[PDB]
Amino acid sequence: LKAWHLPVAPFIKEQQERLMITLWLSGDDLPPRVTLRAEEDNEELSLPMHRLRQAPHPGVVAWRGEINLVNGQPRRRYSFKLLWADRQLWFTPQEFNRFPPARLEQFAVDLPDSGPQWVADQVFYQIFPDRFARSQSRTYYHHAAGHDIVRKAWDEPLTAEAGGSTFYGGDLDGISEKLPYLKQLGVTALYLNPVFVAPSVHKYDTEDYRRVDPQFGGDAALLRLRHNTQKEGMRLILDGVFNHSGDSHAWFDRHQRGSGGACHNADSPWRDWYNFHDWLGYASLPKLDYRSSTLIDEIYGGEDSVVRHWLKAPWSMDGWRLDVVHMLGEGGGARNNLRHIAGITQAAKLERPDAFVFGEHFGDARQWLQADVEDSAMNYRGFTFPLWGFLANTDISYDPQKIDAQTCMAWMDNYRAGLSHQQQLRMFNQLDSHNTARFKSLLGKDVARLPLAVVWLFSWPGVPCIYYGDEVGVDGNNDPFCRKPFPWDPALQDGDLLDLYKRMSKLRKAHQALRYGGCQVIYAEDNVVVFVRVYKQQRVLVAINRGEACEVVIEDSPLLDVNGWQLKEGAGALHDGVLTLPAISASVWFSR
Amino acid sequence: LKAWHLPVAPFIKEQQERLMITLWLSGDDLPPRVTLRAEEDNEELSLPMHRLRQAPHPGVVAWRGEINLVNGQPRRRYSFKLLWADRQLWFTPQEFNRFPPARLEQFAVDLPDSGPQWVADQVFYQIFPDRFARSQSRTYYHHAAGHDIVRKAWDEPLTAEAGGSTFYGGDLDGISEKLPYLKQLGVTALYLNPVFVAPSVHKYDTEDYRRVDPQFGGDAALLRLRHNTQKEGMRLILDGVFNHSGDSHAWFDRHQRGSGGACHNADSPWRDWYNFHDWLGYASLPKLDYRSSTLIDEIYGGEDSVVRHWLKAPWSMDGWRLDVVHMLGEGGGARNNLRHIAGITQAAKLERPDAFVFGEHFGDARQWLQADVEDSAMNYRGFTFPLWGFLANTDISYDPQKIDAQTCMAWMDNYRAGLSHQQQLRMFNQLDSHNTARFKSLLGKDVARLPLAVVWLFSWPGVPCIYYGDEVGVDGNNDPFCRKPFPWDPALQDGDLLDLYKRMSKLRKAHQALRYGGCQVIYAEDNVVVFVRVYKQQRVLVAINRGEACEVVIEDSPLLDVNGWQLKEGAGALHDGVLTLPAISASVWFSR
Repeated sequence: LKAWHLPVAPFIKEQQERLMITLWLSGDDLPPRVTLRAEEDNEELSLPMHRLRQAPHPGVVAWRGEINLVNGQPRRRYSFKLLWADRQLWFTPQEFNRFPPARLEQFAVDLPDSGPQWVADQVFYQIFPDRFARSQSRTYYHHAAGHDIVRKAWDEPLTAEAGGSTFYGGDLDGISEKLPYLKQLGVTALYLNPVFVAPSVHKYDTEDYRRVDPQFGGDAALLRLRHNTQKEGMRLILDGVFNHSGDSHAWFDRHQRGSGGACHNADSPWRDWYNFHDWLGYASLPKLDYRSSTLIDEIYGGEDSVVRHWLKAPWSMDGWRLDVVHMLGEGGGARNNLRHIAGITQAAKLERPDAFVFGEHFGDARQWLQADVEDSAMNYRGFTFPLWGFLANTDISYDPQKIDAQTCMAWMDNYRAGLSHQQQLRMFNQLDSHNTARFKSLLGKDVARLPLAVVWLFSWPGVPCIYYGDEVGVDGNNDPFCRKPFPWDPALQDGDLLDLYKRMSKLRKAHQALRYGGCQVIYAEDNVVVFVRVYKQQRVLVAINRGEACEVVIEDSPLLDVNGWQLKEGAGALHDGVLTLPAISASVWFSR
Repeated sequence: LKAWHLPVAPFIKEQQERLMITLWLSGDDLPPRVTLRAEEDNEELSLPMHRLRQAPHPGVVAWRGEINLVNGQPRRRYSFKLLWADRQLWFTPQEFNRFPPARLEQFAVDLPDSGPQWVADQVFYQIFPDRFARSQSRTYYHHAAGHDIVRKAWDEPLTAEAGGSTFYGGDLDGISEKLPYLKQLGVTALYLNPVFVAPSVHKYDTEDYRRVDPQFGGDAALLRLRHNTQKEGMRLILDGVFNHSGDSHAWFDRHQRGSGGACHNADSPWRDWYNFHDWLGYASLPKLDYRSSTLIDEIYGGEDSVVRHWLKAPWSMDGWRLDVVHMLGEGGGARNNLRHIAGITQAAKLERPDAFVFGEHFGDARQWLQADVEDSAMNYRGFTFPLWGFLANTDISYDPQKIDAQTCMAWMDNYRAGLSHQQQLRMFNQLDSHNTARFKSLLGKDVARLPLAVVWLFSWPGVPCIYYGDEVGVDGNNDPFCRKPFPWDPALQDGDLLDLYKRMSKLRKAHQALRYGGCQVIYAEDNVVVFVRVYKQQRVLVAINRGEACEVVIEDSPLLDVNGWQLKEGAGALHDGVLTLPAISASVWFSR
């Protein structure tokens, strides 16, 4: 028995106020009945399906039913109940199921889709401002550190000493001046590490949420960057650090810069915004207690709360990346975390309907996402760590990892199963960031697998994000060594890798299936993954081989039943259902 | 490689402000390291484990770590990360996992447990009042029906005609007078179908939430029932119907009994409590719109809201069973359903800390339960439907079902995995109710399997509930035929089945493991399920065989490493790791 369904055309079709669902079957003992199990206001429905007279592909039977769109919540969950005289069988995002699937792991499609529909069209670039680029025009005491800040020149090797107080001096006009490079790279969107006033070099120790830090060029340099990105048709996302403030913030004020700080005044106007508690034992980052209704008003509840402030004119940012999104809450811990993250997102959409709000989740984010308290997550669990395992033999803890393609794809498809198709397309996929080792370093001896990850990064459902300098081969161990200054000297740049990034953003820009398509894994065994993106009549086929050269047979699939295959990247070759794959390669084909 | 862990003594032990966790391993290639992966405020922790010098059982290595209880939310989630030089492996509630388990399918234990700790000690009995018993002392027009109500005598066969308007005349004093029978049966707790003023016989079409219906004996008969249950040390749960009112309710008033009803007055004081919408097309049950802040105040927000009213003196009920818990919400559908169900539960605990609030869930309730918006669910997905499938070859839709023991237990263990141990113990398990066919009828030709379900009902983690008359062999198809009058004539009673129920409540009352224990499935193949309940040093072993007689080998398990086994029910025999099981039997052993 075989089945196929993806939550996208040609399997679904919205028509007037109905959602038509089509299922494909093939095999020797087909169910005489099939029920469309679909949810309407959490109530499970048994919707009849009827056989289509016309076979869509050789040897394949189509069944068709409809969901009524006039009622029910926007998220349409559904799966397929196959019925014989004596037994049943479920068809799900995770293949066949002998017992009923989890309600929250069915196919799902958001109609109407109220999410940020622009995210799927983007290519994101993450910038640690101090380390990217100095503008052409181009010291104090760090109280949380034990010393004055250190200023190095752009060519000085990074060291472990005073990592959080060493400034190489990149700024926001330097990003503006580098916009032509980013457009050449294919970037359409920037995510910036924190830029607000804060004594550290990374600036997650926020002192003033209302003012850009002078060291990066100040308010005027951020306004300019907003003007220039808008002019280049580029999106801008700022780092939203709301779980905790900095201890030099006027609200807390460990160092007595004022007289009303909460750290040294039981009568402080902000005494209740704190607990007398931080972010895992770090005295420079006192945690904010969202039990206080005035704190809620200051961060998101109020009209000029911080979340909304940087979203309305003149700042008009396109959204927020939420630092430590999972621990934010009341009473010193995560109590009522979900409610508050929803509040933040809700306030953002109030100020800007298409605001993109996504959270940093190193863990399993499905509960946040499955309750719509945010649009997306930095997809470490659904994308990054599977690749660290399959390609790099390691994980978040730098514990060894021995997973084959079956496990890797079970892992990846299991995670997506909890997500609607619209959610899957705007998941924030990346290979590393300011918080991790450079993926290139993590490969160790298998660094030649790095182009494979780059191709995968652009073809797996979700929006891709480059950590600055990945494109030119920057490496380094974890924080502080993953924040090397960007090498603008092309002699210190991997030009081939740079061109791979450039072409992948071109493929993605060229082909709707890489931006809007469903995704069906087609072969996953040992060293070889093969999946296809699928959208209307177009198909994009992707074949990844992490090991020695090999040949792999590809059974006839009605998904792969096209005119022909145009090779667009990589050295693989497909002929008569035979994939010839060179060692350590990735290939992409379009359908003709 | 083998592993064992249950979220209960002897594997866990609370000590000062630490939660000690012990893992058992056995095999040829044991990991030299094991990490306790445990969550603290959603942040994943890697807690070292250390090998215990003393082997707990032959051939078995124990690892021990600790969770710090002083911080973090009350629900302590955790799993086990096994580490070799080159690879890792996860040990979970669902066995080994090659990729990381879902955060919400780890082991979990609520410390402190703020739930209703009495629920686990209970045996529940569900009564459809009109059909249970008439008190010794012992017609109008039904506007939603098309006719006057019909009154039949206790011996008249039930018919499909006017099912919702036919009254056999049972009342609440009749329950009071039958308390000795229920105590003899082993019942400690009653769940009553709706009793408030309503024209129908089932009374889910509520007309007045503040008054008991005269037909059942009125307010005074419910007060008496509250007095008598309290006197007998029995708990009382009323049916909470808050998704919708009745169309004869003063708020709606389809039949113009007043002048300010919302049905025929745009200016009605309750116009916004409705939508101009019901419960799936039924005109007698107009759905309540929880967008209205005054409605929220009337049902649960206010001090004398309905939810709280029947919980404070003189009514002092022990909680609420929530009818249609999954569809309640705003704007005519389920919008913001989770928030409102939490509000209901929250208001209940405000009035009574140990209030039991659980919802009728015919579907997958894990999202409600995993966010603590209710204490428990009528466990159709985790208990009832697995047994309808494995034992009765059918399901909610009366579609055929061909599942073996492997699938049945995968199904049951998968569902529990999403639930903490405390949640699992108070899940509301039953075999049928007013909304379903009688389980006895559902067995068709395999009715001899019925004692198997009864034993299972009392030994699977969760609180068991008898639908009135199941104990004496009542059968019948679905509504209206599942509401036969109870046969008090012992000549029309299955006395053997009655005695099976009586002994099972005795076993459960006798043995802590049947009320507080973990549960490990030990063998599950074809016709045979074998699981053990586990608590401190005691073990209760349960062996179910739905088919012909057979023998089954039971590998040595350190869980089954006890002095000896005392057979307490059934005709099975265990000797030298050999289970001899008679056809269509269930057996229970205690450890000596």
